[PDB]
Amino acid sequence: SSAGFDRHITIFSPEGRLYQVEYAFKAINQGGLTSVAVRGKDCAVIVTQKKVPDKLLDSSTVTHLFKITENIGCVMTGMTADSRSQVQRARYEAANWKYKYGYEIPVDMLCKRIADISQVYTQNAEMRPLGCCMILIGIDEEQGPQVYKCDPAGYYCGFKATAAGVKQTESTSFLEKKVKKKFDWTFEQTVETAITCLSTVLSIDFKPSEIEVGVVTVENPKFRILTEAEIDAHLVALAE
Amino acid sequence: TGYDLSASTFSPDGRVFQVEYAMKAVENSSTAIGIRCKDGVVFGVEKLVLSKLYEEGSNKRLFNVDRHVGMAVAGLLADARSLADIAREEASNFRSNFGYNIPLKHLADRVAMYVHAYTLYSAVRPFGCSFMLGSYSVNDGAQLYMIDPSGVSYGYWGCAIGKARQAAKTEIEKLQMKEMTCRDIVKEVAKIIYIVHDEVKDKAFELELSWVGELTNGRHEIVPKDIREEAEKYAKESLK
Amino acid sequence: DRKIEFSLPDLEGRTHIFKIHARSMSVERDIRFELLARLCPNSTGAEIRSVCTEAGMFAIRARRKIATEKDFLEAVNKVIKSYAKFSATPRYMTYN
Amino acid sequence: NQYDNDVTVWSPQGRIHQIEYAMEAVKQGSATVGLKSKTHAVLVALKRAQSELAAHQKKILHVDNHIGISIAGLTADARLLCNFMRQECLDSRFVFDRPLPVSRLVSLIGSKTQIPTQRYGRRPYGVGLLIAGYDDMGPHIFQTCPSANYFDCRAMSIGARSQSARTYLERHMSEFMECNLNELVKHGLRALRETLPAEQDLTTKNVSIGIVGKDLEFTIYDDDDVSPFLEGLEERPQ
Amino acid sequence: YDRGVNTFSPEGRLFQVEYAIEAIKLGSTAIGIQTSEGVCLAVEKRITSPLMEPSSIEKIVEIDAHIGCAMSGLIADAKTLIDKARVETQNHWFTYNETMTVESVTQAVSNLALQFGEEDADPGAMSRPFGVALLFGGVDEKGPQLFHMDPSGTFVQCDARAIGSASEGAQSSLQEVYHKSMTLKEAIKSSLIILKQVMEEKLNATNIELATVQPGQNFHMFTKEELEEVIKDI
Amino acid sequence: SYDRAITVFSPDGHLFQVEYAQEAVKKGSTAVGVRGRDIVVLGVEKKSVAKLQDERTVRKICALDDNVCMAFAGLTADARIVINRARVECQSHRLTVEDPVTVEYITRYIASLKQRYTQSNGRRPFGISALIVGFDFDGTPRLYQTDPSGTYHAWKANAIGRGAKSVREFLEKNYTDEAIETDDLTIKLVIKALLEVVQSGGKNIELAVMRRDQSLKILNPEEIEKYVAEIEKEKEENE
Amino acid sequence: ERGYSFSLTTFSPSGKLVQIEYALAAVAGGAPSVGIKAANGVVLATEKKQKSILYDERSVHKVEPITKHIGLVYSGMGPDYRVLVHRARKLAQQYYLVYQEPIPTAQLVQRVASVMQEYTQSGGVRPFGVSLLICGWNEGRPYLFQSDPSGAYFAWKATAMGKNYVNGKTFLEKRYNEDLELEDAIHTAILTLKESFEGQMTEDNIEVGICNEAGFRRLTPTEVKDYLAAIA
Amino acid sequence: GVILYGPPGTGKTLLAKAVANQTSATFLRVVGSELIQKYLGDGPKLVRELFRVAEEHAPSIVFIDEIDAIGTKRYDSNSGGEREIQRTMLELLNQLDGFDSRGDVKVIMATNRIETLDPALIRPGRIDRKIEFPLPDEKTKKRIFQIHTSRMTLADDVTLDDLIMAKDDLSGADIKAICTEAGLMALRERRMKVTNEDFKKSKENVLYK
Amino acid sequence: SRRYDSRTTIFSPEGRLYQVEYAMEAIGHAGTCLGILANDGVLLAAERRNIHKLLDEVFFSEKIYKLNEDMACSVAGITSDANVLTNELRLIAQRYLLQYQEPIPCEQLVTALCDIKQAYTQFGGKRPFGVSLLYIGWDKHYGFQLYQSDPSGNYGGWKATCIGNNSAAAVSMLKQDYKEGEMTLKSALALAIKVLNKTMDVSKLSAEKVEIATLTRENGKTVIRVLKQKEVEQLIKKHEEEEAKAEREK
Ligand SMILES: Nc1ncnc2c1ncn2[C@@H]1O[C@H](COP(=O)(O)OP(=O)(O)OP(=O)(O)O)[C@@H](O)[C@H]1O
Ligand SMILES: [Mg+2]
Repeated sequence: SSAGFDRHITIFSPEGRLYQVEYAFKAINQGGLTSVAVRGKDCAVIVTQKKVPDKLLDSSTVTHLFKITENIGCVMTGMTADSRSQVQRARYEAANWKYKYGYEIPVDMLCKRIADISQVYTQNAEMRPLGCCMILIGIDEEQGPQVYKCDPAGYYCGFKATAAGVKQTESTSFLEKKVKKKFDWTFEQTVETAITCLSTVLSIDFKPSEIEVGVVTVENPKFRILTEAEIDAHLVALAE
Repeated sequence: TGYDLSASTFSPDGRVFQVEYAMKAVENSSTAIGIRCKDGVVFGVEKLVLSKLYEEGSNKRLFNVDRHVGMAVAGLLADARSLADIAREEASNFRSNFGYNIPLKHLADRVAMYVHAYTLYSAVRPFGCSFMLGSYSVNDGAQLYMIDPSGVSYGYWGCAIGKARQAAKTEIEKLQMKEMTCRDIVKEVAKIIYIVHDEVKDKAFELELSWVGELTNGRHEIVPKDIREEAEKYAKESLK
Repeated sequence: DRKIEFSLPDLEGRTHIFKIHARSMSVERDIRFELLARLCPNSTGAEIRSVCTEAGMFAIRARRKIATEKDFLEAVNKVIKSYAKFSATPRYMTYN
Repeated sequence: NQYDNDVTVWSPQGRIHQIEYAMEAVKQGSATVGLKSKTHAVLVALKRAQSELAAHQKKILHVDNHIGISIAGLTADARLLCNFMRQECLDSRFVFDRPLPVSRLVSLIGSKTQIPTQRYGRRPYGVGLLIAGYDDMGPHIFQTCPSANYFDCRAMSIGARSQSARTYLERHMSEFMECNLNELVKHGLRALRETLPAEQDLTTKNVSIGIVGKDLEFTIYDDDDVSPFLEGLEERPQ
Repeated sequence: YDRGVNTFSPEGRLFQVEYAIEAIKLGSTAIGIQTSEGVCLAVEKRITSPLMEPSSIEKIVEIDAHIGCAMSGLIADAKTLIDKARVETQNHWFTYNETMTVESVTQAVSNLALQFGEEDADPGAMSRPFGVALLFGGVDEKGPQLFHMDPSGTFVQCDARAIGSASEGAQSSLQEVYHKSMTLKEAIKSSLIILKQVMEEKLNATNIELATVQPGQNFHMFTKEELEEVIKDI
Repeated sequence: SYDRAITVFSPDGHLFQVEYAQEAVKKGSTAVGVRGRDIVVLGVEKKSVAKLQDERTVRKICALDDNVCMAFAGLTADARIVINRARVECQSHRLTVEDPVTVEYITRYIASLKQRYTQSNGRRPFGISALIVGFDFDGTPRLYQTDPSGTYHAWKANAIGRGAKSVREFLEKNYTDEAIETDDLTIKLVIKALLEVVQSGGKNIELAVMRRDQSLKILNPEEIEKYVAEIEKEKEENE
Repeated sequence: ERGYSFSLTTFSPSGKLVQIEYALAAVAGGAPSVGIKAANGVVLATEKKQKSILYDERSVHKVEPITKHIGLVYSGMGPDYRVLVHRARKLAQQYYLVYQEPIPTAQLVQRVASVMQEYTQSGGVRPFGVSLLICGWNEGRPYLFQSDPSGAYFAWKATAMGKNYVNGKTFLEKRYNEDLELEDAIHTAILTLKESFEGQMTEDNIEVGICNEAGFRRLTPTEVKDYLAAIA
Repeated sequence: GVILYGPPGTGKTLLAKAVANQTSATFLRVVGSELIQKYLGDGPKLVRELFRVAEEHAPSIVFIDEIDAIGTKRYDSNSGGEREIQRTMLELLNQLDGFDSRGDVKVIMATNRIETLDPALIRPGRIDRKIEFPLPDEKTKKRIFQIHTSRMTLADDVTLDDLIMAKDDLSGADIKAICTEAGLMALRERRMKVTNEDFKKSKENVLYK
Repeated sequence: SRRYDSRTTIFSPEGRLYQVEYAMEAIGHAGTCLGILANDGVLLAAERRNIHKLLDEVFFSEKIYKLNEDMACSVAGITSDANVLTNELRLIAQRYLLQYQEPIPCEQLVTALCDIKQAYTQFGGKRPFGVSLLYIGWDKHYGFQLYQSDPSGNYGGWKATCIGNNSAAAVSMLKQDYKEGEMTLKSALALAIKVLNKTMDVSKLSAEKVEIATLTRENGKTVIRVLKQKEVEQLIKKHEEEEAKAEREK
């Protein structure tokens, strides 16, 4: 199935495939964490888990959520250093767009620019294609909430319910089963579904100190991170 | 085989092998610990004497990055000195550009990005030094950060690097460092380094201690000689 | 326990091998082998044995019963410098 | 063994091999010794020649009136580094108008030699510099290596068969703290004579000497004026 | 099975340089002797066919009015070194207005021997070190001086040198016929005797060439008129 | 900006790229050349006419300048660039020192270029061997031969290409003073040497002669027939 | 930094370029597509399929307008398509700046093919993995063209690409002619796309583009549903 | 030892046949394509048995043809991979120059791709003579045409000179092919003589496909 | 980095260099082209390959390209490199005209293109051009001319030549039947028709499967014509009837 240096760099194998890129997809799973994103009628929610195995480590600096812009938020999975570098590039690109065009940048253009930047690594034979994923949420005028996803191969898309990480398949299956019912979506319902998805996929029944939640809505488009108290409030309201 | 010769080849299971080899190069360094107090941090390094010819004070492993920032290194000395130089130049550049002393959350990030830039391409090799940055400011308290050669930096309440890192952190966790001022911490640091590295492994060694915090009004410097004398005099009592 | 190494003969080895391999033939009384040793810098004992046999064959070729120095010169100029596209020593001195 | 053909490749044990081979290369040169007293720094070198009809190779180089060096390895890289040292010291003398302290110079050499050990298709420098100097803090002895890792020492000896000299220097360390040049040089020569077979020792044609002091400029002695120093040595015990 | 141009050996050696060192055992032999009277240089030619023009090939070529050079090994690439030495001596004369010493020329030309490289440079010299061995003779302020250079870049002063394919035998014979109170005539006679003893073809007045330099006159090259006089009385 | 070593030293001390180039030369067409007191004659063989060629576009003898000519053996792709560079350099020498270029100067220039071209980065060595003939100023006819490693020489009579050893063996036993007494006798000597080589039956020879007076004089396939006939008749009469 | 500066595409002992063949093999596994022209305009039809209901089918598009009267569709790799689209847009812009006229179709095809060819000879790179279809309407006569990873191009009356392209070409052989209208062309395009389509064809799994002498545009899902009905 | 190399179809096996006819010793022939077996360790066994048979008879001649066929083509029927080829090679090298007393056996080898086989197999002391067979020259072309139509009832109209340069670089086998094909074509029409047009069509039939 | 290199410039032990050889083996397949001249006018004949039932047939030319007012050229091999080379020599001709204000002679243009083509076989480390092509033209220096190129770099003048897959048979038949200085632009067409009939396996010579281009001279025009499909058919049938008559004679 292989002949020559197709296993070591990015050139076509005889069947028409290339493996140096689909190796990154399984390099994603090295972190062992999962994140979920849900879009509602007028809001968008990002939820993830966090694990602190030792008491000596300072728990205030292990967040995977990042504020790309006052209106656009993101979550990362995979190797940490690559995710940090991609965050840096995204910040610079958004600021440059604001400088050049005089108005705020749409989320889809930002995702496209990032994917186009990432596509070069799988074209030349001297670089390594950065095994880290990408999820962005934002609010757009005349469109409402928007949730987009980007991958190391350069394939970006726009979803309604997404999961990234170890448990991607069954979480997507559960989300599909829930969304086929076609019920009305409000803020509390979206947050409850997002939390219960992870809760039933992992079967933990966790505490208000082991997850992180970010939310955006059309009342204050600023990206905000929920404080532990109100997270506990949703958690207890979920359990009747 | 051959998947572990370049730094641009993912192995079939999806991970990079050269960086792991750099890690294994680090694990043979001696030891270095650092813990933060109520109003500062304290570093501690045990330095082995290879032969009697060398002079005291040779090849210090406790570097002074900036006027209020200190560094402790472990690994290969040459790469450590290069990293110290690049961090020093970066800090001076920041002070010239903006106009005040750089915070840790920015300097540590910049050095981490520069280190991570050397793990993608096949024309350069990954670094081989793991190091710690410490500081104290009146408006921000005490700050401690640790950076590894793979390009990852975290914040800690107390950390150890070298051969017996886990053995040291075992007695590190027993301490209630959250409360006391770091005037009595020197004695316990001396005690915790004299309880490792059995005399069977090596004959003699020496202690190097740093100091920064509000006690010094922001300056970073070596401890006075008499204080270290008293500290080691106290630490010798573990023979009981 | 021991790792004896066999390397290509330097200069005395070449003259000594010539003397051993040519001491049982009908040759002229005043030939000097040191020059022949100087003419083949890096070579093995096998090529020297081949040199001797080929010089003898050149003498037999025409009619004579005793070889001369010209025969040895032609043998060296044919088995060392013309059969050089077919040697193993350039790639086995790196042991590959 | 494919982990042996470049300076970029990391071994499974985390040991690059090209640096180790350069450290192997530096051991092929002739032995040399260096040491310091309270107010002087003295280094001694043993020369070598191929045939009896050829002059002995020169080992001690003059860097500046307060800095001298001794080499071991291959001569081309040694000359390149010596030229760089000359240039840096002259530039410092020109700008700030003051001698360059030894420590800063050694740090500059260390930062310079580290660069080739990281790029692609670049080799390290094979040299064994021993640096002797005098400064505001007094005498100074330094040793470098091809791995861009300098050491600060009070007495050292490197080259081929340097171990016995190191043993002698180590067991006679304290006596260096009080004596003056007259017997300090004799101690250095006694150490150097230890690394030779039992046939030939010192005949004034194979030994060079270099001194720097508080009020004495860097001075080199070779083959004619060494006789005053060489006389007064007891015979090698049998 | 491929290694870079600069690569160290398990024992401390460089690969390209060792090969170049052993590749000069294919060239002609050449002998140089130094005496307080002057410096003598002699070399063979190794004519292959009767249709040669023996005057076309030459080994001894003068660098300046008082410095001569003899080359052995390959000959194609020694021209660059010779031209560099010429230009450098002329530049020193132009700037300082004097004649530069032999040792300075040798150490100035030896700096260029080991600059071959494959990465991070302009074309320069791609790989091969030079593959020539050079003998320098001259008369400077401290008398007559002879120097010998090596493809590794190491130069050293000698008193009697022989380089080429017949190096070791000529050196062994030369060690026992030399003293420090020679004259030029006996030096020339000894060099001729050695060359006759080791050379393959019969010696005559067209197979060899010789040069001598003295403090009095400048670099002088013998011709086919006075060359047979020193031969007939051998 | 392709920079990588092509020519390197073999462990026993040889540069295999240069030897491969020489062996590539050793399978070209044969070329021969001799000089007299006033006429210098050089010829080529193995024309192998396919009665469909335009002979003016395949000539292997080119005129560098008024008093110099050159014939090459090897692969023809690399010849014309060396031709062009030599023409430009020899014309450039005219704007400086006013005297015309001697044959020695241009031969040294070509040899130096060839040698330098085996030292740079990412360049394979040239693959041709050349004979340069000329009657320089003051009337001293001479010829030189250049090699792919960059070593030129001065000879009296040369043969390069396929089957050169036999031609050289024939020439070194036949080149005599009286054999060069007459112009037609020298041309007959060249024709005899070529005919004693690869078959080349009278219709596969192209010769050119300089008389140290004017430009090249390429001779049509008519005088060649007369010379061949006279040589054959003399050979028959001798037998 | 620096690249490699040596070609990764070389000649085999049998006189063939291997990498181009492997790129064509990768192209053959893409989504199917069809293209027809009949005397009045051109029709481009392509099939799209989201993996699950979670994907938003109105977020991205397959058919993309280079300018007011040029259309382009692809078959093969996904990410490589956008680079070519962007380059084509740039090239049209320089042409219009210089000549102050809309670019003719043939010139654009030639320039794009030149770029794609140049991308297989330079150093340290690998060729693109897509096959393109380009359509336009200039000076009355409609034009249709097809590119190739090797850089060559052809002019066609009817073309099928992607999976089972041989069956599509044979089917078009027995159906197409030289005198129809855009509506019948649409009908036969949907008919031939139904050969390898899914079980049920909805108004959102298919993208259709039409060019006439009024300009290029992409059909909205409503009329696509109208065309899907009353047929098959 | 003696080895013969050159381009294909130039007369190596023919010289071997002539030696076999003239000689008086027992003659053993084996092709290289059958030195590779389908199990493990069978190849060395076969080599050992071959030289044992050649040794135990008498003064003899061993002829091995197309050796390079073991290094060029690979077969899936081989149980091992490429290493058992190496084991067979090591066995052959031992048999040529082992430390046992060889006796009285002569070895002749022949191939047309000599730039691939192992240089340790051809060193002096194992193979001492190397003979190159070049392409035929036009004098030899005329001589070959004279040989191969010696007993053919050839008509007077034909001329060999025209056929000599029919192809620029034709080898020895093309001559025999052309002659035999012309003979067959004349045989079809129940004739005895051979005309020009027969040769003219025969060359097109044999050369231009 | 030196592990992944292919070394597309070095020599070989046997003297030759492989890449140009492999390119020449590649030019063996894929097409057939030939050229002939003996008097006023020179003709090129090409075998069309793309003969599928669905081709729009635009651009008025398949393989014949115009390079100047009086220069035309065919091509065989990979078509993309053909586009590159044709575009490359077009501006060479134009820049010569710009500098000298005189139509460029054919020989100089061919030599310039061959120099560019040879540049890739000595340094750079890139894959060579796998294209060989013909040239036909007229100039005041030597009247009418035909030339042939080569991926190796060399060239040469000719009187009648073929390049395609069956070039051997075409060359043999050409050298068997030709006359020097008599063939007008009436017999050359018949000769080319017969040669193509022999080389291609398909009989009856479908008129859509061949392409003919002729160059003739006028007072000041030097007209290049691509004769249409309305004149090939009677030429073919005339060849057929005369061949049948000649065979019936025997
Ligand atoms: N020099 C020659 N003299 C006579 N006949 C010859 C000669 N060369 C070739 N032939 C003819 O060609 C035939 C081919 O011979 P043979 O197969 O032995 O050649 P080969 O070159 O050794 O073959 P291979 O390389 O394919 O093993 C011979 O049988 C003979 O008919
Ligand atoms: Mg055979």
